[PDB]
Amino acid sequence: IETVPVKLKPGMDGPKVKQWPLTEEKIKALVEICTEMEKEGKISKIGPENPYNTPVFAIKKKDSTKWRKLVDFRELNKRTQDFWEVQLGIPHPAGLKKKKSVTVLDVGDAYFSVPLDEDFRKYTAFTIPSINNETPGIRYQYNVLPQGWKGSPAIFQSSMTKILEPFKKQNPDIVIYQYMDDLYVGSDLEIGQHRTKIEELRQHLLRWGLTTPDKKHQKEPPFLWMGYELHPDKWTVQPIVLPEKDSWTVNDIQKLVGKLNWASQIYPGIKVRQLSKLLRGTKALTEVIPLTEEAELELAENREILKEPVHGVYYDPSKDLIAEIQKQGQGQWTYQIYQEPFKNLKTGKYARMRGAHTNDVKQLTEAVQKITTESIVIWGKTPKFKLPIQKETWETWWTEYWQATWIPEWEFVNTPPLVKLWYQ
Amino acid sequence: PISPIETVPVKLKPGMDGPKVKQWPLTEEKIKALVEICTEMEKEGKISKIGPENPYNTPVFAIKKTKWRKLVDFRELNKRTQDFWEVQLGIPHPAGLPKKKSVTVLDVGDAYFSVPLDEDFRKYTAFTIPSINNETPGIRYQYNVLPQGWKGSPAIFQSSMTKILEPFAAQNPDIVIYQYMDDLYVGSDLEIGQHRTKIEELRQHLLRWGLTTPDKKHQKEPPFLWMGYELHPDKWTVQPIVLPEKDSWTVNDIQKLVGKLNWASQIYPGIKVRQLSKLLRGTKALTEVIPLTEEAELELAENREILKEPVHGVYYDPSKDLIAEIQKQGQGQWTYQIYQEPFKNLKTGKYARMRGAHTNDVKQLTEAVQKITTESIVIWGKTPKFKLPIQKETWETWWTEYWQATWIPEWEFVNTPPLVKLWYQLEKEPIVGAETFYVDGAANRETKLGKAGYVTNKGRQKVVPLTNTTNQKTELQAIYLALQDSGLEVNIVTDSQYALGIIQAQPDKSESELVNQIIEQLIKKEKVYLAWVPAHKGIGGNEQ
Ligand SMILES: N#Cc1cc2c(Oc3ccccc3OCCn3ccc(=O)[nH]c3=O)cccn2c1
Repeated sequence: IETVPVKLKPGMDGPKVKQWPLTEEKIKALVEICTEMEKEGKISKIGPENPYNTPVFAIKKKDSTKWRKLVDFRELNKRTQDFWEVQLGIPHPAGLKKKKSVTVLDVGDAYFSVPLDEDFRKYTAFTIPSINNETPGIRYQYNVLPQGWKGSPAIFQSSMTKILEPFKKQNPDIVIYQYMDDLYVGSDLEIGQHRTKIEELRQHLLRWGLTTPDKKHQKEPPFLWMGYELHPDKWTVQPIVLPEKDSWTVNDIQKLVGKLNWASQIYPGIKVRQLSKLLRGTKALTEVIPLTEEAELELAENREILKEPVHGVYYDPSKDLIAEIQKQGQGQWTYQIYQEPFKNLKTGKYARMRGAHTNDVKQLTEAVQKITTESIVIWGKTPKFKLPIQKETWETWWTEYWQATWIPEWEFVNTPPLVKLWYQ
Repeated sequence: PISPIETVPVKLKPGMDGPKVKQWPLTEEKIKALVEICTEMEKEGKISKIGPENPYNTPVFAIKKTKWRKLVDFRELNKRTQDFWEVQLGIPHPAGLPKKKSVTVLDVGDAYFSVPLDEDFRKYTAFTIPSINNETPGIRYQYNVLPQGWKGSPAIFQSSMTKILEPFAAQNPDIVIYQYMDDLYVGSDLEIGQHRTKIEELRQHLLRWGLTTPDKKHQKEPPFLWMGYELHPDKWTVQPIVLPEKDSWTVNDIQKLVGKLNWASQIYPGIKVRQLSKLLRGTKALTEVIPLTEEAELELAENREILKEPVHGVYYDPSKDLIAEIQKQGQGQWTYQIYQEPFKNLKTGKYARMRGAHTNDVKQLTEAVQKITTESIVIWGKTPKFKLPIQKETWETWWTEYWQATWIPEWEFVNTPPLVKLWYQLEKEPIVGAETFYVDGAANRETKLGKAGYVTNKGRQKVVPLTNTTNQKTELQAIYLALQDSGLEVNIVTDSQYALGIIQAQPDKSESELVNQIIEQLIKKEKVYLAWVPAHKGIGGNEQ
């Protein structure tokens, strides 16, 4: 079938990125895998004349006992953006967040049969590193369309659209989105028949040559949740809560006034005047002080204005999406996705099982994956994260808990201030 | 030194061509002494004569070390050649080396000249030997093998070696061969008679490919001096470290001192560089003489006392566990040891905080554990068990209320002093029946004046005048006053998110003396609460 020509943006070179040191375990995985992968003609060994490199990590497939190779293709994506956005770019439907059930599938095993452009094969070069710098790593480049590259679904897009047609014909209430290796299927059906419809689609792709490893626990799951299933109808910007108290004290009112004054940046219609005068005299923090009529007026007013959506908040396709996660303790994490400050496109909170299962880094990682997934569902791309974690730590343990095929951009904040319970 | 080895295809940079640079210089005898070597290199087939038919050119000079050497100035080529895969940014660290019954060192001669060069490339590498005036046509040569100093020589030689060695280690995969540049290091568990057979076999294998090897046995006899190290058949250590004793110390000297100490800190435990690098904090002048401090002199003295006795480390044994233990040296400096058996250290190290003015002990411990984790993964490909001087209930309390998400692997308690503690905790909720100080502070940007004080609920007030301070420092000073003038239970209310954010982080030490004082005050108290209210909203605040 030959190849679609792939050119970088004029004035840009191929990716040169250092390779992270890896556990001997992960190295054995990336050796075995790449060995059989070489035997299947998917990849080949290169020479010293190929300066390019891209990172490679070893993860778990989903819950599986067998390993999985995860390439970080980011820097290549930044330099190929003309190919998979401008020219061959895949459109994102804005109505996927509208449906009540969205099931995600892994179609990434399709690209492995499609040949990659010969002149572009040198850019996909990756290195399997060794221990204690015994030798430089084992070099490989991609002969086929690589998983994780944004150009792969862009090329495969035609074939994909051809395969999904007999399915889209039978039920044109269903909207399907393709983001890289993932197929997001939206529906309005009942859960019971939704899962079955999904199985119809799965066997449809399965009989046309796309073998998706979404084969689940077969018949009887021991203890686990079958599908990966979201519900975007419950995804919206969450309101701010002013803690309800029978009797108010001085310090409670101080925290209240402070919080409201913070809320005055997103809501110009906030007045603390009637709450500022009640604290006028300098009293003890623990002294119990009842509210007045003016104060209650000012409370009931700002309780009403707080549950209204912010006026004039619109998504800008030119600007990047930016996410912030802050740690609330007790396995709960709060997050906001904004483009410009104080304009919050999406807000929410993520929590986990209570018991000894999960720890900090695990919770954070899973949180990142969740927020990213929601962002993909809504605006059609991944937000850049500001992460509340030490850089070298996250750079170490993030792969352990990462089950996703993609890797969103991130950076690490050492500050974050009094904003803790303000978002709680 | 001829080779039948497959060659790496090479291109120049895009939209670029071969170097053309003219060389006149210099002596009659340099010209004369170049020809003699050139003839031998031609006879050996390393180079070949050409008339133009354009060779381009490269500048060529001759140098003397009895035996002359040919030098080519290739700077105008390397800039024009394609980039290559980087080779080895670093060297294998002895701490992670498998211990073998015998180790043999073999260096190949004329390394780069023992591998061929791409045919459609060689034309760019050509040069001239100037005739002695008289406008006489030059002697044009070109390289048929990897030139010295060329941009691709190390990578290509290393690659060709990598491929050449492949149908050997297949025949005998009981022998371990470490590849480093021009050097090949072999080791094994075989019989001392069988080992010497395998080495001799490999030498012939390489010989059939055109690679020279030392004839007298195989060269260097242990111990080996390698990259500043000393490799004994049992133990390893660094090379002799000489710390100079001088009256005058420049920045150039301090850089060498810090270098040598940092280097020697991988095996010799307890080495402290914090105070000595504080002198290097002036980053500006290179040749300026820097006066030592009283702390730095003592630090160097301690380092000397450690550098009196020799001490050395052991090698790696996968069949045994990996253990790491950490000790605190108190100035923000930490030292750590990584061992298999208690009296045998693989290697040691040190970690000290630089970035940030405020940090506690638990966090620094976490960062130390972190560096040790990274280093461990790099060297041994795994992570160590941790022996740390901290109680579980201390740490568990720390990471639960800490805003960042940190992590530590499996670790067991160690009671060896000093232990890491939480010296104080700010109360989560305000204290009922405790005096409430409303503190504030202010300063003038120009005059650097301004004051710090408080007004309590009991009507008590105070103001202290302050010269030569900053707006923030007074905001800390007020909270200090509130701690001095209060009882054992005090509720403080401040408008400054600066001071609040600082104190809330619960530091046990800092650079600023004021903060040290505040910590001192916080330890003595029974219960401490610190709240926050918006400034200039006219609520309970101070106006001065
Ligand atoms: N000149 C020098 C030199 C030798 C080596 C080196 O030798 C080894 C080769 C294979 C396996 C284990 C080895 O050494 C393990 C350590 N060791 C080193 C010397 C010795 O006698 N015994 C011993 O177990 C590896 C890396 C750098 N080198 C630099």
